[PDB]
Amino acid sequence: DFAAKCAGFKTSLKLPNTKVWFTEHVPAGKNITFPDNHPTCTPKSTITDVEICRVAMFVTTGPKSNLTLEAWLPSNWTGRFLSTGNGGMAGCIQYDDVAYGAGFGFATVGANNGHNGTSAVSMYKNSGVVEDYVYRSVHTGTVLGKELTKKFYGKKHTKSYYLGCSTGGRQGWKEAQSFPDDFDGIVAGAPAMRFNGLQSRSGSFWGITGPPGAPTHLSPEEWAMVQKNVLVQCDEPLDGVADGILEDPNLCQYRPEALVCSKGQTKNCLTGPQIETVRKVFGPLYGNNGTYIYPRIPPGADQGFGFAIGEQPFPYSTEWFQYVIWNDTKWDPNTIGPNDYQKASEVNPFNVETWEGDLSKFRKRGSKIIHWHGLEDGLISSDNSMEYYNHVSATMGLSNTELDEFYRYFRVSGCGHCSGGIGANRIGNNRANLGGKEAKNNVLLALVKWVEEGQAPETITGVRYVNGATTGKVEVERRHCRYPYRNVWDRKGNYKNPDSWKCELPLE
Ligand SMILES: *[C@@H]1O[C@H](CO)[C@@H](O[C@@H]2O[C@H](CO)[C@@H](O[C@@H]3O[C@H](CO[C@H]4O[C@H](CO)[C@@H](O)[C@H](O[C@H]5O[C@H](CO)[C@@H](O)[C@H](O)[C@@H]5O)[C@@H]4O)[C@@H](O)[C@H](O)[C@@H]3O)[C@H](O)[C@H]2NC(C)=O)[C@H](O)[C@H]1NC(C)=O
Ligand SMILES: *[C@@H]1O[C@H](CO)[C@@H](O[C@@H]2O[C@H](CO)[C@@H](O[C@@H]3O[C@H](CO)[C@@H](O)[C@H](O)[C@@H]3O)[C@H](O)[C@H]2NC(C)=O)[C@H](O)[C@H]1NC(C)=O
Ligand SMILES: *[C@@H]1O[C@H](CO)[C@@H](O[C@@H]2O[C@H](CO)[C@@H](O[C@@H]3O[C@H](CO)[C@@H](O)[C@H](O)[C@@H]3O)[C@H](O)[C@H]2NC(C)=O)[C@H](O)[C@H]1NC(C)=O
Ligand SMILES: *[C@@H]1O[C@H](CO)[C@@H](O)[C@H](O)[C@H]1NC(C)=O
Ligand SMILES: [Ca+2]
Repeated sequence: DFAAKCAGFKTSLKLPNTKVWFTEHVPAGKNITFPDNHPTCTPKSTITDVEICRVAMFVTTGPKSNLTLEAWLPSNWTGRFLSTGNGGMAGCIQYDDVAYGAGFGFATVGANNGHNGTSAVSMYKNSGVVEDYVYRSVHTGTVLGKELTKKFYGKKHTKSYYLGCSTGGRQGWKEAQSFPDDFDGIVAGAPAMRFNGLQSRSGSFWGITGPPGAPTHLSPEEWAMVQKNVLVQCDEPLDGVADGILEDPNLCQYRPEALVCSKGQTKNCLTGPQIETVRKVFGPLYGNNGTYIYPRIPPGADQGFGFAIGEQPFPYSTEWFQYVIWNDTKWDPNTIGPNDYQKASEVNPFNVETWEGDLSKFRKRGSKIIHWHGLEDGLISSDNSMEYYNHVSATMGLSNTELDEFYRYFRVSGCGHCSGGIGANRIGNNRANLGGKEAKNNVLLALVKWVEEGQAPETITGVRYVNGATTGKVEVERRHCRYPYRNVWDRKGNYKNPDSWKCELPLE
């Protein structure tokens, strides 16, 4: 029986540099709490959908660096191995994603990126902790995960898969670029790739806006005004459907001078300095010697906008420059500029940038990757993901049709950072953004069908339930297009209906 196997697995499992804390039988529907998690970590608890054996481990990686790996092994095992990622600067095991994977019969694993808690203070004067964050945590979890999965069931895994979002998307791309043999399938959502450029980008907004009271700064009401005016200029005029959703933000070049202050002083208008701020926020970041750092935040990208651009400076970027790049807690985010952006690119710990165009090894072995990004994502720019696709195409010397074999990037209209947004956003990257449980409308199942049955996804279907609910009646559904296709409304059918839209890439 399964409970006897799980209890006895504790003593028998002797992996190298690995101390097994415990093995726990967890039946279907049981609520598992996480009391040893950091106060900042989320979630505090998760409901498992199926019977599993929850293995907990401590993996020492260096003299002063270590991981906390967990492996959730289901009783109704399909043969598939899965690995989860992390988010932001966090050392939090994403337990909802590990349980989500376990629910579909995957032997799922998840690690804490080399530290505990959302802060990156652990990285200060510690190369081993940074090394785990950049690549080694997810890699070591995958190698050890396969060995324990092999030893537990008494047979090797059929296929290896990855599912990650935000920082997880970067971690998935790190694997596709530098560790191609680890995974057969990868889902990389809203990737934090070009990571040093992203922290440079996120840090620069404070330097542009300044603190509240300053002439360059915009309040939450003034930013809300700007995003409404973005829809006036760019929503219906560019996609023909006034739904508050920009279907293709590439076509939108917003001009904030439409809201110029005719009055003597501001009230519900943009001053000269505020116009300068919006163009910099909706414009690219360059640096020393005219070098290109990171793209704009696209107009309409309201989801997760307040975190980076707010009343105080952005903590993740400040900590990155303080602890990792400059190695100084005295570093001031108020005086951020070109010299900081240049230094981050030159330091680039363990190639955390993750901007490698050559995916030959990944293609050669026959691995697949589904890349996706929400178009309302205001925390990480979707334009960055567009530029990576083109960087890969240019580096490898392969057209979009050749890339379709192994690499497809989907642009999800009306979807925020990983979850949320006001459009047909639920594509099944995690529980929070879960819609249907079919290949066409669940990206995890789409990845499985592509790797095993050879069904390459033409689109990925997202949904919005009534009143933006977790489940129920489907209000809006749209088949989101892969780059460089554009989703075009047919000018007759109901825009909520999938069949009214069409993915177009004009060649004649
Ligand atoms: C703060 O402290 C840290 C150390 O804790 C300092 O970080 C080092 O910064 C220096 C530059 O100031 C770097 O030295 C450079 O190294 C270059 C060699 O290639 C590395 O850097 C590349 C970036 O373009 C990177 O792509 C490459 O990655 C490859 O090797 C990795 C292992 O090293 C591997 O994991 C990857 O997968 C990949 O194969 C290399 O890391 C060289 O061309 C330069 O001339 C220069 O010598 C160090 O690399 C940095 N080391 C670390 C660990 O971050 C930092 O400078 C300190 N800052 C201050 C202000 O004091
Ligand atoms: C799984 O177990 C956990 C832990 O026992 C349960 O979490 C707890 O859920 C209750 C509500 O049922 C929470 O109480 C509420 O907390 C909020 C926020 O502080 C407060 O505003 C409410 O007034 C209420 O007190 C409790 O905080 C929460 N505890 C933890 C540690 O998360 C969870 O409900 C269980 N899940 C299921 C499906 O039963
Ligand atoms: C980072 O957080 C993780 C949890 O996410 C910590 O893991 C926990 O580590 C403690 C040891 O400090 C483990 O306690 C042990 O429990 C076993 C079983 O009851 C017992 O035999 C031991 O004597 C000990 O008390 C705990 O099991 C473990 N929890 C999990 C889920 O792995 C980790 O320690 C933290 N690391 C750092 C550096 O703070
Ligand atoms: C794990 O690493 C942290 C530093 O990142 C350190 O504080 C702790 O002592 C280490 N634990 C072990 C058992 O090596
Ligand atoms: Ca629209």
